[PDB]
Amino acid sequence: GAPATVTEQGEDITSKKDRGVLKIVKRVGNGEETPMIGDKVYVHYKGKLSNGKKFDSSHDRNEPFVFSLGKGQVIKAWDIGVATMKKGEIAHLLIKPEYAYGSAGSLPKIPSNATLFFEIELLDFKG
Ligand SMILES: C=C[C@@H]1[C@H]2CCC[C@@H](C(=O)N3[C@H](C(N)=O)CC[C@@H]13)N2S(=O)(=O)c1cc(Cl)cc(Cl)c1
Repeated sequence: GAPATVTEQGEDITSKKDRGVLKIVKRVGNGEETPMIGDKVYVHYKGKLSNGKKFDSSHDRNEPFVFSLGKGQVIKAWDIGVATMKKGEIAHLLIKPEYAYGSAGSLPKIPSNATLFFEIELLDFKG
C-alpha cells in the first residue's frame, strides 16, 4: 500500500542523508515557493502506524492543524517535510523514529521506536 511504496520508492529529504524522512509528492502544488521559517502553516493530514492502523486525522476533525514552521512545535520530520511543500501540494512522508517520537514514544497512541506514515496536504502558509 502507500506506506510500503514511500518506504521503497521515496526520496530522502534529510540534510544528513540518513534516510530518516522519505517523501513522495502525490499532487504537485502551486508555483515554486515553499513556506519560510516562522510561517503559520495550515495542513490536513492522516497518520498511520506500522501495524496498519490509522492513529490520527485532521480531516476527521473538520479543521486543519496549524503551527509555526521550523520552531520545534512538531516532530522533526514535520518541520523538515512541510518546509519542502508548495501550497496545494499533497505528499506522503515515511518517518523513522529518530525524526518522530524515538524510543520514548508518546502514550497512549504512539509506541516506542515507531516508524510513522503520513499523508499531508499544505493548504496555506502565511507570515
Ligand atoms: C495535533 C497533533 C500533532 C500531530 C500532527 C503534527 C505531527 C505530530 C506532532 O508533532 N504533534 C505535536 C508534537 N509536538 O508532538 C503536537 C501534537 C502532535 N502529530 S502526530 O500526528 O504525530 C500525533 C497524533 C496523535 Cl493523535 C498523538 C500524538 Cl502524540 C502525535
